[PDB]
Amino acid sequence: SRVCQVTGKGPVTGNNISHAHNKTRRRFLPNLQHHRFWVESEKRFVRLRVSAKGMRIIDKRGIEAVLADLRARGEKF
Amino acid sequence: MNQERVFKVLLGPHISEKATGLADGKSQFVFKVATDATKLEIKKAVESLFSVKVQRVTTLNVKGKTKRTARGLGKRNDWKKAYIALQPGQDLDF
Amino acid sequence: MKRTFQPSTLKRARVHGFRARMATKNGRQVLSRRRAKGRKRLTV
Amino acid sequence: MQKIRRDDEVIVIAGKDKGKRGKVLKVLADDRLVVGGVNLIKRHTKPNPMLGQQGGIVEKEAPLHVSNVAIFNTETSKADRVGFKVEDGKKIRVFKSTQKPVQ
Amino acid sequence: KANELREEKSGPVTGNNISHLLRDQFNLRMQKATGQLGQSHLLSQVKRDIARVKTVLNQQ
RNA sequence: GAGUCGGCAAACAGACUUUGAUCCGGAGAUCUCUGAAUGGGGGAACCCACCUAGGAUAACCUAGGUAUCUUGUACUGAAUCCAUAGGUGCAAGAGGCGAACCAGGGGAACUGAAACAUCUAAGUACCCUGAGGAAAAGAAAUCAACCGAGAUUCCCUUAGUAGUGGCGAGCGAACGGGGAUUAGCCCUUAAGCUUCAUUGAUUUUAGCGGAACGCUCUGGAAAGUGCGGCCAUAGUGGGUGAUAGCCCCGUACGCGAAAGGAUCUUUGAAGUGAAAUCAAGUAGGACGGAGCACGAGAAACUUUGUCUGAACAUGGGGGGACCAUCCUCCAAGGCUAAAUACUACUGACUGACCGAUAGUGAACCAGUACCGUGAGGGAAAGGCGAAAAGAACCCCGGAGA
RNA sequence: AACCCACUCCCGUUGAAAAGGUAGGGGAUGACUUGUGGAUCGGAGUGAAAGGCUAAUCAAGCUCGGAGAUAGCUGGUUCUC
RNA sequence: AGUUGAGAAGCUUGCUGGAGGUAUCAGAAGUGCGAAUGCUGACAUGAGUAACGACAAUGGGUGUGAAAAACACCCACGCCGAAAGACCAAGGGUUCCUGCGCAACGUUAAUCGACGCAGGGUUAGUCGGUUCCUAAGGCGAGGCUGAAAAGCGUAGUCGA
Repeated sequence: SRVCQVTGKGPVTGNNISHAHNKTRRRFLPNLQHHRFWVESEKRFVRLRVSAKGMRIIDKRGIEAVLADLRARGEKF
Repeated sequence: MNQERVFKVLLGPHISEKATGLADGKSQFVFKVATDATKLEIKKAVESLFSVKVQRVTTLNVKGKTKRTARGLGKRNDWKKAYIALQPGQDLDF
Repeated sequence: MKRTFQPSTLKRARVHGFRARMATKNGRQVLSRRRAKGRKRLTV
Repeated sequence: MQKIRRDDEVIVIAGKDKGKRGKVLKVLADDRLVVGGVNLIKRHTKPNPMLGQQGGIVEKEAPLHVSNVAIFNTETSKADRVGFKVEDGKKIRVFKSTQKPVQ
Repeated sequence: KANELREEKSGPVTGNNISHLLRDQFNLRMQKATGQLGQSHLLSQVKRDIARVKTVLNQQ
């Protein structure tokens, strides 16, 4: 679904307050892209549907450590 | 043939005016057989339990009759009906 | 002047039969409501 | 066990046949007793051509209740209650007035 | 009863016992289908004697 | 411990039982077909198979296997060299159902406002997903005012108060008290909990013994009348031919378990708790929302969809905009019993509850009959008598009614 | 002609029938009629278009819930002095 | 039925009933019905009225019978005959046949019945299905997608 494979961010619900303060029920989607992360210690790209601050966690912790606890949770790649 | 089930196959000679007069004229004997019994089981059972030789076995499924009582509709057991045709010159005895 | 019920035992079983009810989640709870009411048939 | 059974001389307390000594024939499951000679009805039975029944007014004996009879003593010639004396493995049934066994 | 079967009769001797009193169940049902069955207690007790040879065979 | 072969269903057959049946508990055996249904299909209760072992004379049979997914493991190996994907086999586990209770995900509207849109209704109904016998929460980056109190949950108050609100309708605290319950342990590895193995103990699954009344009167029948007794850790029980402490079954009160179950308790064992090492894409901030009683309001505090982004005990957070000074705490790792919520299901006792148009829809063969294609809707129907003693025989009639 | 339709009259209207019948009438090798199986559904299908049709129901089906909606309206509210 | 009280109502009694009742004074309420086009059951009135379901059509004889317009047989007479005839699929579920029956059901009566009660009756290598194959379409390992439920679908494997 629309969940980040790194952060676990899914869609959130909320309102659409107008000028006359009418509430319309909407949904907050996360900023998901697909992206191919290069892994040196496998010599292989892994393509990963990830939110855009899930890539900030790749850039901070390394893909070799984020993939360590994607498979601890037991996901695709 | 699993040396049981020869005794579980035949449930008795069926007694009617059609069964009696067709045992006299032709050599066909009408047996009620078990309701899951193939024509090969009810042929090897008659050849075993009666030491006779069977020429042909035709079969019937019979539906049970529904009898209206008070407390609503009841029903009888659907039963099975085999016609055992023998060689001419021999009859089954019990 | 034909009427609204035109019977067919094949169309009855593929719309309302037991496999059909238990194929889908909304009909799989028809069979549990109809068993919680204690009905004799539960697939008609 | 139970207070009254078949081969017992009993006496009828508080029925139509009160004070009438007899012997138990049948003990029925709904607290009832057929006692010989007492509680005697006459059944208008329509005759059978078969081997079951034949004849008109048959006069058979009807069940009482178990509370409408007492064990007859044959020691004091009165009605008496019975109770149980539990020893080594013999449950005998004993009288209550005299505390000696019902036999 | 069972203790006449159990520990006194073997595998085959109880094995040959069923097929001998399956003929008893067979011939009593051949007599019941005609009128030639007077005593009907034989039909119910041959059912419960097959069941205890099959019981002492499952516990060998 | 003397009768029995269940009920509507009384009779009858043929029988079984003191060499101990029926019946009642504990344990085992059997347990067809469907149904998660699981070898493959399918219109549920059907159809068609495969593999291995054994037995069977041109036909089969017996006992096991054969689902998928997850995790783990062994062997195997594509593009592609390496080895990843994939393939195959083994173990172990999961699925489904259940009245409510619980933690979450998604979420109305009629209605109220005497219209209606903010708001209410209401985070209700409903759908969905998990878990447990409880769950969640929980061991202070918590409150308090310079005095102090120390986890959480629950009840009572503060109080319909402060606040909040088309300042309308409405919504609604906290501080501080009174209680219920009583434990805090760890990330240099712990309490606690699961699984077994045992140590004693207590319950539960059936039972056994269980006191004491006669005469008389009326009557169809005595328990009622009249008189006289008795018992009592048993006297306002059930029903026996009318109203019984002493007739019967019980009750008070004592006893009792081959074999299981469960709780508690000894003292070992393997586990688990357990995430690694005191917490960084974290705290904080900007936009847009949601929550806190609080309609973004001077709006603190908490959560976060997007974008950003620290300090490191001569730090950091809170104390309702904010700043200083004090006070009090250590967030970004966790685990924790009891007090609390509920009752589809058992059992015992109870009722100023009902008594057949009532009370469950349902006292009776009721979720039935019937109505609908279907989801679904949904009835009516108790009483002979103490005992069938349920009317032999006779008469009219159609071997009637 | 069958078949499918349904223009007109009368009967029928408590009907034989919750839309028929009788006598006539339109198409009848086609944009035809039809069996069997299937597909699409409730602010939603489907419609040679009438708001038609979606199980004798349709300017939003049926059923069960919110729910005893709400009703400034209607009707009714039981012994005596 | 009698009697008493301002009233709601009380008291006494004959018959029926055949096992319960509750002075008084307090306590509690599902406490008082003629109306709600109330709700359930029973029952009137309309009224022994309308009708008795196509205007193919019946008439005698005989039988059986408790009794025949209606049943059986016989002699006639009419009617259908691209069906009012023979079959198949569907759908129903024993309605088929025989013996005994007539309460109820049958728009009347019934001896008759698609009705009651009991027996019987449905025989396949070739006819239909299963098995083999596919269409529309359905499901769908994995997979792609989606708050969840789930959607779509490949291999496949169902579906005349």
